[PDB]
Amino acid sequence: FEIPDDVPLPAGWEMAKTSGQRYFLNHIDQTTTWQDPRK
Amino acid sequence: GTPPPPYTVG
Repeated sequence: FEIPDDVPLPAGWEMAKTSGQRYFLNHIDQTTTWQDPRK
Repeated sequence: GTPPPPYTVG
């Protein structure tokens, strides 16, 4: 299912890559998902 | 180690 939780990619987001793990880049707020934006 | 992503608190 990959990040299922009945919630797909967060709206108004833009994942990227730090300097693995990856994240949806929560620029809209002020942090970064390090495991799941909503699980 | 595992550093966080860029764009931190202003």
